[PDB]
Amino acid sequence: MIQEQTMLNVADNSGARRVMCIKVLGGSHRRYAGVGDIIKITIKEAIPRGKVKKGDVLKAVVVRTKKGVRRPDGSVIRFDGNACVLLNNNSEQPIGTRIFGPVTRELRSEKFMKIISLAPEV
Amino acid sequence: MIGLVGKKVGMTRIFTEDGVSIPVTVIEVEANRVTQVKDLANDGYRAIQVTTGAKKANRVTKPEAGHFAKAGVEAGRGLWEFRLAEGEEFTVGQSISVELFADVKKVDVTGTSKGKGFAGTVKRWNFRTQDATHGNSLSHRVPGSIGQNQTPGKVFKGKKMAGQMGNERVTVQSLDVVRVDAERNLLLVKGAVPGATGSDLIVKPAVKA
Amino acid sequence: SNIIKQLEQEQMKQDVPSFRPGDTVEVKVWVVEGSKKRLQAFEGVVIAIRNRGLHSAFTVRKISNGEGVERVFQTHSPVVDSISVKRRGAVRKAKLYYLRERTGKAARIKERLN
Amino acid sequence: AVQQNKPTRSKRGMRRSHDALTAVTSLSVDKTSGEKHLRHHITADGYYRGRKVIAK
Amino acid sequence: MRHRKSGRQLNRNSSHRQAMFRNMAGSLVRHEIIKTTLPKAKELRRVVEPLITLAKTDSVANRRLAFARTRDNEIVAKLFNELGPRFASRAGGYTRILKCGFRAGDNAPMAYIELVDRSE
RNA sequence: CGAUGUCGGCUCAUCACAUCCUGGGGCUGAAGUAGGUCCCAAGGGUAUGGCUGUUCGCCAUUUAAAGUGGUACGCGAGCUGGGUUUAGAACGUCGUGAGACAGUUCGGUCCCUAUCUGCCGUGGGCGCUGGAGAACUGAGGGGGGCUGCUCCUAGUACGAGAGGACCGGAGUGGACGCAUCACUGGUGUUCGGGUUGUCAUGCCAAUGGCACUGCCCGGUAGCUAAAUGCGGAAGAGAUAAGUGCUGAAAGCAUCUAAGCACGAAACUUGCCCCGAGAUGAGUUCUCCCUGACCCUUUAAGGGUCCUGAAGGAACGUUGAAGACGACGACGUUGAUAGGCCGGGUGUGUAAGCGCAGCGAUGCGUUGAGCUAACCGGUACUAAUGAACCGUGAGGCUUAACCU
RNA sequence: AAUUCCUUGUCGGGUAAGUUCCGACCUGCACGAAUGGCGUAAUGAUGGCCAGGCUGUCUCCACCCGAGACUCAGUGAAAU
RNA sequence: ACACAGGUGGUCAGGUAGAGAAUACCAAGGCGCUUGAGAGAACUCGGGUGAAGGAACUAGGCAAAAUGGUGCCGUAACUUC
RNA sequence: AGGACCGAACCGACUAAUGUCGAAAAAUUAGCGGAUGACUUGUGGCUGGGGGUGAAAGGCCAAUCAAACCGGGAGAUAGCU
Repeated sequence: MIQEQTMLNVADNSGARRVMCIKVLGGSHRRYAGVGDIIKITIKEAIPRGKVKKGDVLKAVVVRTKKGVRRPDGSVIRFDGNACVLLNNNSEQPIGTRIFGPVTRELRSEKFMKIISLAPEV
Repeated sequence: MIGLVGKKVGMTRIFTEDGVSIPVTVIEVEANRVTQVKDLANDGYRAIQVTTGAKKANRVTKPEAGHFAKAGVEAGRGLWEFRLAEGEEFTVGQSISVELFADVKKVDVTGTSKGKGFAGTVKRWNFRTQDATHGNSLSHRVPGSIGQNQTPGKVFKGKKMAGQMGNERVTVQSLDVVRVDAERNLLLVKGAVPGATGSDLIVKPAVKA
Repeated sequence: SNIIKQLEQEQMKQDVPSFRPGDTVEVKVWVVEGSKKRLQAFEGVVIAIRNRGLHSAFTVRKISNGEGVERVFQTHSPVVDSISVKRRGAVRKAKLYYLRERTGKAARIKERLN
Repeated sequence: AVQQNKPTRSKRGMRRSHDALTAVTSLSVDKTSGEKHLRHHITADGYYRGRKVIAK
Repeated sequence: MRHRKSGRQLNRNSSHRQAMFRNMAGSLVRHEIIKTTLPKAKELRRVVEPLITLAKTDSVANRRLAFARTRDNEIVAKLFNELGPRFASRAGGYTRILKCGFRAGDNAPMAYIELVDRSE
């Protein structure tokens, strides 16, 4: 579970070192994001020869959260660092194509099916 | 349809083989014996009065024991009410057990919650909470304004001030009945059921299909 | 109780191994992708075990590809296929929650070798 | 945060008309001494249920 | 809310809760009866009684577990040899409670706690 | 003007339709998808920010939607004092000056123990006409009514094409609520271990007191959330705006004057808690009691003797009950509490000893010792035997039916 | 500008976005060289702003240790 | 005005940890506040905690929280040096 | 050496809360500054009301200061309560 203003990191290699969450999609006053949620971000730190820079309003999808995903049996999956992966503003189908760090199984639906192609694990 | 009564004996988990962990609830359904059947010609409406459990000798009184005496049934611990659904028929003394609920899929469980006590408005009605260190003084948790200025000149009836939270009677709905076990007399129904580990419950079939 | 406990022992599986905290177990979990009913495993460090019989579970921390996922498993559930210790560690604390705060060399334990 | 018209005497004791007290109404006696003492206490001289337990 | 919590708070901080019961159970053994309030002496029982089960089970070690508790060298010597095989016989409950009236000052309903003893 | 505290930010809301969204319908320059305006409709929902002294305003990004207006331009005997609106000070300016400014900058006490309405609750008296019991009906009065998004129907219908559907089904999310701890967590100055400096018990060892629990890492019961089950109808009645059929009056044309029909989140039902002090105080199955005796203004009478029922209460150990009471459980014709035993769980290798080693300390006995509340047994002590309050067949009038 | 009506003035950096702000254009409503002008590192219990560290101030609070709040008894006001 | 958390100037000034008289605990030497006893709710007051987050709160990082010591290594634009 | 530096006694009073029928006719508990000095303080004198003092607020002169406090003109004057 991650809500606004959070200095999240980014798991693929687009340019994004540390991004920040500002407007959590999908809900009319939804405060909370997670296991497959779509949040809206911008980059605060890039590499020099990245696709992106600091200062571009972008749309992402969470995978890691430091609170963890609830499995249907009662297993919890805690990481030690949040991550979301950058996409297009509207043609989502992500920018970056090599991801560091694993993911969890709860995306798995027809839109993010690249992420099991770029999964390193799970 | 008629409902039935027994205690509530805690919570556990029931594990399906695929890996779902249903957080389950146990309800111990005794013999539920019918004590008096009421009817339209003598009461204007028809229902039944049920009686359950075992109670000692030297506690039930002769105004109580007399209405037990007319059936030939034993000293139960209380007298509840269940309305007949105008089809099903019963007799005085007849026990009706947990295998009644064999073909139900959902039940409406109702009972008395815990007594949370004389609880604050932050706790009771979920008023949102103000500041606590900005220079604020002596209004850290209390509700605030309770009404408009001069022209109402009173308070409306029912404006959500603190009350002794809990212990009324709280009805939960659409509870998936999980398992109907007849031998150990234990009834298993999905979810979170009001009551303590031992209180009184009323479980009845769902009107909301 | 005795009433509800009698329900608890008729799905509780019979022989699990003993792990302490500080061991390096392998816990292979069941997982379903579409039609296939397959096996996936975990190679980490057990750092806490909470005993309540049917309600027991344990926290096994592996350092995966850049970060240390910390995953739990409810011990009597049908999701867990197998339990096998790789190496045993001589810890003193019973629920090591401070091994999220060490990485690399300091997060090694020892061997028990009792 | 003060009164505005004087309460009477008739509104006064009707707050006091629950302020009565209830003394004892039971006062059991001893098995040996037959002395008045409080129910489930001991006597002035020290008995309880036919037992001298003050050790005086 | 107090739902199935144990203990009496007895307005006193938590050092003063146990470390008073340090001394009253340190006084309950010497002359074996006292006079004190009802809601203290109803709480003195549950602390002076685990000094007894230790005292019917004698060793070097559990002598010191009743020295890590009540902290009187004469009481633990009065334990284990004067009390010990005096109540080593039967199952538990080594106290009598017979309530004993009211204070002259402030209606603090005093009670007697005494050991099940003194047939003299 | 012998006081009515003033913009604004919380918190708390509540009312009106001139409706921002949801629902119904008409019309179109309504092909479809989107729209536009006119009505019907107040049941519910009704952004976070950057900025600003903020309502006011802009942009960003959400949203099914971020409606508008009333309540001293709502709310200080509820809070904050940033705004102007005390005196200190300054820039500019106007005036010789003392000094003033819809001209800006800096700093500058917000008090009050609730008598009375009112409100969430909560107990006592006593009434309901003999008394008590336990259980209910239901007059009546609240709650609760939110809303996308994908898929199939069908890439269809309408369209050259791009595009792209209504009523209908399914599942998953958002927001508020209702519980519930079984898991995921937090809490656990009573717990088990570590440990800093110090003090004592004669000293080593071992322990305990003090230091914001001394500072620490974990932690049961419960208390609870972010944790997880449920909640908003489906169905019915009578009506809106409309849509009508068969027809009149006005031989024909007309949704209406007679009359018959659908038709909305609104209006009564449906579901849920309160509820016979519903003084119109009600039904229901019942349990308890049927001695003597003067007076009389013979009044629904007082009086004295003898008794004092079922039961309530009183005191008692107490309770997931609790502010004090109330309400629940039990009261030796005994499991109501504290205990003790079995265990669960927690913290994890007591103490002592033996040996290794110059030692700090390591290994064996030892996954030991210890454990607050929790779970299952046993009377070990403590929940006296009585007295107390309450009663002796229950006013009169009037038929139906019985002597 | 601590000097500014139009005024949130017009550009640029900062922010996703800036009536605050930092460097300037010059047309100062109404600066100005001892009712001192400009720059100035130290210095301030200074004014505005800003990232990091940081934490319950907040999103949305929940347990807990205690002194009163509450019950029983003793003494006992107050404005009004 | 009071047996009042408010002020009054010199002197003596012990042990062990510590730079020190501050602090932490004790010798000696004095005291326990002149209402107690229960209860274990909202509720202020003085606080210990804390899941994911990190100023989104707010007029304002005021308040909480954070850091913190004696040594060696090592440190800038500017500058009156 | 030094109106150096950090910091207790002592000095004071920048922030926050308690209080504001207060423990007190503006202090108390945590934090904030000078702390070898343009400092701080005890006893003892001098300055007296259009007068004093004053690193200047119109601040202060016995809990009261844009003109002290007690007495006396005096029962001032009161187009007004």
